[PDB]
Amino acid sequence: PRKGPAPKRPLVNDPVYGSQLVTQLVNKVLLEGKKSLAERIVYGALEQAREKTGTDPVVTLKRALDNVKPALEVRSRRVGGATYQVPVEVRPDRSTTLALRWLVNFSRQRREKTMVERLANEILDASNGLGASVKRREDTHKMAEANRAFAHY
Amino acid sequence: GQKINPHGFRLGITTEWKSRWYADKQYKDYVKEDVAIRKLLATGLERAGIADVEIERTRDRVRVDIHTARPGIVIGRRGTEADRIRADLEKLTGKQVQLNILEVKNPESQAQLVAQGVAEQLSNRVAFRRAMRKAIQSAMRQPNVKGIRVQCSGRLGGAEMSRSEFYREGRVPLHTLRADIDYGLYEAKTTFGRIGVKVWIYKGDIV
Amino acid sequence: MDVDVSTDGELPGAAEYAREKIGRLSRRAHRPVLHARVRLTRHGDPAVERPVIAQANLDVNGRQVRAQVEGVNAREAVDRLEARLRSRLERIAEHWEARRGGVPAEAGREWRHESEPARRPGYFPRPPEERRIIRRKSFSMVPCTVDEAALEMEMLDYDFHLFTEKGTGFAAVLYKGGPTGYRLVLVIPVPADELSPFEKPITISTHPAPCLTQRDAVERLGLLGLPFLFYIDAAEGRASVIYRRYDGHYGLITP
RNA sequence: GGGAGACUGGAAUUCCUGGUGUAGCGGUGGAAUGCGCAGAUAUCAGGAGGAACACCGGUGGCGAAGGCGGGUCUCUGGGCAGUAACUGACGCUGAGGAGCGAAAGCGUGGGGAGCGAACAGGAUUAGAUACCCUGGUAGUCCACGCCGUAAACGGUGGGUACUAGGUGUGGGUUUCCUUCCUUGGGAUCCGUGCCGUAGCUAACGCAUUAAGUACCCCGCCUGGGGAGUACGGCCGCAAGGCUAAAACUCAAAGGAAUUGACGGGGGCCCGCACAAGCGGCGGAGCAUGUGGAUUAAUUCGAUGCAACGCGAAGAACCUUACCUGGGUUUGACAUGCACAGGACGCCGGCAGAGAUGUCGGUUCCCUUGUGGCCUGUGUGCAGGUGGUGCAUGGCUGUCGUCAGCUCGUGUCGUGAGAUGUUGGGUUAAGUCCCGCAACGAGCGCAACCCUUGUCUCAUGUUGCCAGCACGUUAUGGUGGGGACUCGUGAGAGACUGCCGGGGUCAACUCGGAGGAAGGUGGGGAUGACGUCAAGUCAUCAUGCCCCUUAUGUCCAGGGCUUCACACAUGCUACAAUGGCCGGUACAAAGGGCUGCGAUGCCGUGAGGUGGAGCGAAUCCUUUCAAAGCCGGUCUCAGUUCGGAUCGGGGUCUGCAACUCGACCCCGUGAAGUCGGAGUCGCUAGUAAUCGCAGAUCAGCAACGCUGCGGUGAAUACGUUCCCG
RNA sequence: CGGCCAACUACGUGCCAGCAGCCGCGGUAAUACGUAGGGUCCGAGCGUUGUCCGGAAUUACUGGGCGUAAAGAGCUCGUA
Repeated sequence: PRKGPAPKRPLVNDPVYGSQLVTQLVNKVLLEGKKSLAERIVYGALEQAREKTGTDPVVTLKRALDNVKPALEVRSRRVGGATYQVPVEVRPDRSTTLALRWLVNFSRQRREKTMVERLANEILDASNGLGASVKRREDTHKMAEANRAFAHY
Repeated sequence: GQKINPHGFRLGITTEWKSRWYADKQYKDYVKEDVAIRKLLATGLERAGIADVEIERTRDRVRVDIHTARPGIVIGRRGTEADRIRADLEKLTGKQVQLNILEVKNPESQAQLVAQGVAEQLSNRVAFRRAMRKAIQSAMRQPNVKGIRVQCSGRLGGAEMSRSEFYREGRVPLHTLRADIDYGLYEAKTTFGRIGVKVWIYKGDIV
Repeated sequence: MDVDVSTDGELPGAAEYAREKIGRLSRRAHRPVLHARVRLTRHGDPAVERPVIAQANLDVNGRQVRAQVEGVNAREAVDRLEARLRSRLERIAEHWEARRGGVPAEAGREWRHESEPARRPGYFPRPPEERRIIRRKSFSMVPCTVDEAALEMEMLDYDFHLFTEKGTGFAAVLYKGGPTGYRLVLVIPVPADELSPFEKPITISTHPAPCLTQRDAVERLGLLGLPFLFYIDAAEGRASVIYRRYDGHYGLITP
């Protein structure tokens, strides 16, 4: 990236939900190229959430994303031969990527005996604002606030 | 190691194989007798400059085509040299082997012959610089020769420190595939050791 | 600290001497060292004036420091290797005491690669000496509404714009209110109801435009650093907007 | 702002006093000593005291030099210009000598706000007698005196005359534009800068203010250290200053400039370099290599990148070069000079671990001169994985597939050298364009080669089967057919070709159409001058040295596999994105004759018997796979995870699986709960994950190496930091 | 008998023995060590040491310099 930005891969829409976000989620949960297993896990989690709440997977998934979507972050910036934790504004794409990554990672540490159940519980808690990803967003926003003095560079 | 052998670089494009026969079960023994023939013809003849040796094999019959700049020296007026080479070629389990002794048209546009001469002069007493100058100036006179580079390495002049020297005249694009580069390497035997001589010569390009 | 010495040939006693000489450099390294190795070799040819060759490699907290020396015997080679390694570790320190003379200092004196770039305003400097006021627009004072004033803003490509309001009959200045939307400042603050109806999302500055002189206005602009100052002139008694121009002079817009 | 004396002005710092007023202030890269809560800092008012004089204020003025600016007054020195009234050579320099002489320092008496050697703590550091922070004594200030040193420098002694100019600036006289305001301009005298001739210089540079051309006087130098030191002497309250050697030692010390290299110097750029990510290593068991230790030997080489699953693409014997022991010597193997010969050679027996020794049967064809075989006798000689990759050739790594490295003629410089190769722009590129004391060229870059992505023509077997017939389940299997693939020949197709816009209308660049592919399409082969005395006398060759009844050569056994540890590369795991069981679908590439080897049969299984068909688009490797999909079960546990280790029983190869092979069956069931400091790989069919094949190979230590395909992500805001 | 400075090869030795006026030669293949051939310069002489002059323009009267190589006193006044 020394010579400029690189092109982005235009990932395709999903067959059984028709949204970009679920395809991004299955790509995030993908491991070792087992795309079929990842799609099975994501579809099962969405169906479990639908059965539990009674509404459409996508709306509660979007609610969870908006609940865990960050807007400010902290990066190590070196100015004048000295490093500081500068709060930085997050672009929408990076916020979505971070939210999905946090959701997947925190659902991987749950104790619901199965990936599908862990993911369903995590997405439901994030929709209701109780998931650990929500806590991570709160902590990162708090850390961005605490270092606001270094926002001028 | 920097430069690969030019003959092998353009083996499939410009140059041609020096051995021509087909074998599936008998490839190994064919190779054995091929290298035996090559070493026999190299050791037997050293006065006349042996430019090249081709071997062709069809079942029993072998055709060995040997090129030299002095055919009269390697051949017998009564067939004495011919009889000697024939007898020593039968003994190599070549069954029926027949030789085609041939002469090169220009014996100074051939890189192997030029390296031969340079090594022979450098061996006894000639200063190396004189050898390269004479070889290069003699090569440029030939019509088709358009470039030449001559390089020698070793204890030049009987010194205690090894050195490498090279002189070029014209164009020698070793990276260009279509241009043909006649390449010749030979080791001169001096009382202080062995001196390596390499010669590259450029005569136009083929497509 | 533990050292492994991979000697070669006949070098009796070289291993212990090298071990004990090199292990003393652990205190010299400012960071923990890991897996520090040494190697001793001897040249077979007697024609070499310095046959013994010593090599040392240290892993100081991930940073590889290596040295190589020649000597006539094991002891001399080990001592020279120790000196070389000491010099290398001295040059490696990277702690504050060794990186304090290269950090950029002062404010304007001296320049370095990482020295803070000078903050340059958009306008040409043109210092207070002969700054002057050489741009005086009086574009429009026909009454307008908020939306009409915003459109008159947009095609003029000007961040702020001074007009006279429809409902109030008073002079007003609109400008981009940043992420909050737009902001409107009046000579006398009035609520939105008296202000003519609008559809753009804007907010009104609660403070009034104060009364002050030309030199006082320039001083306030300099000491307040705003892109412009809207005020009621003391001598004129009417509205005025001063902005630093694109040539360094002040642009005073008057009725 | 030349000097001395006296008087005096304001801002600001510090302190004190009195209001308002609270919980911090101060300080740093970050903090802590420190101050404050007994009222700090902050803000206002008043008072005291000391020092220095913002703006004017500069490469501008004065002074012999040091040096000299708040204001006013008094005393006083010098300089410049004009008139040329006056004296009439009264001039210049000056050994010694006298005087002035920055700062620091000394003495006596005052003063003491700020700063501040010394000295305390605080902080950084491995150590801080320092750099940074909080305090702080002498001193800095005044009066009278001492000292007599400075990078007291323009590193340039004083006086004079001459030698092209151009342009700033200070002071003073005058002619003409003439408003006469105006740096109008000119002329001239005295200063103070910059650029530049001639000239000088080793060069840098000086150049009317000479470091030029000459004259007068003075001071100083005779290689570097020892040494401006010792002794003696003079001065000084003291510190110390001035004058000033020798012994001894070195073969140099130096000045300018050129090419590199380097910088915790700058500028412009690149690269999975960093940043954003994904997966790892470092923790565990095992495989492999290395170090060390051990041993009779643990053969040798390789030590950052660029040694350490490397030489070794196959160590039980052989390999093998190491050790023990047993034999052998023109030798295990070549070729030449000789004497004797018809046997050499084989085949069986015996002894021996074997080498070997011995016994028993077989005996040459030429052609008379002898040749082929060997015997011994020999004699030249062989033979060395013995040493030196710092004597070498050849081969290879690396910087680095980076864009650079040079030459001819010309020009500049006394010369090393310089230009071309720099400058602006552009590129992946010393790629190209425009300029240019340079004009060109060569090796490098690119292209020409292979593969891959599209299409056309040709093409039908062992390859396809779409349309037709026969099929028997067993299917292109069979007759038949070029239609679609495919196989392999030829060709076309990407060339900024076209359009729009930026661009010096130039290179080049952005976007668009078309096309399978758009801007070196993707990946390879190709590695400039050279660097590191890089690696290899163990692929080979080789100069020199060494062994030669041995360091050569034959054999058996052992070793290279040893293990209290250390390092590195990998594999398997720690599990539910999973384990086990059943069913089921898709590849590519490659190999095969004393080899691949099928059907069938026998074993639970390695495997055994057997041999169909194949030198192979045909037969065999199964028709080929595993991940994958479906169904059942396990239910978060040191477990139905993990497989190490160990006991027993077998198969195959090989003369022989003890040291020291692989695999199969039963039992056994360790560490291991995602791994510290630190560190590695990767930008798309990539990382990750799954299987297949080949070389070496009787068998394998293969989890290694080289290829093939299946499924196939995330991220890149941007060059501040790290490496090159 | 390496170059100054006329005149080179072989053997022995190997950082030893040693050579040397200076630069510098001895690291199994030395025209520099020792010995042999060969050669050159001199010759009843040939070399070494000691002393003086020259080369030394290196005390510069003939015939040197002081910006940076050593060298302009810190600056003036002034006696001979």
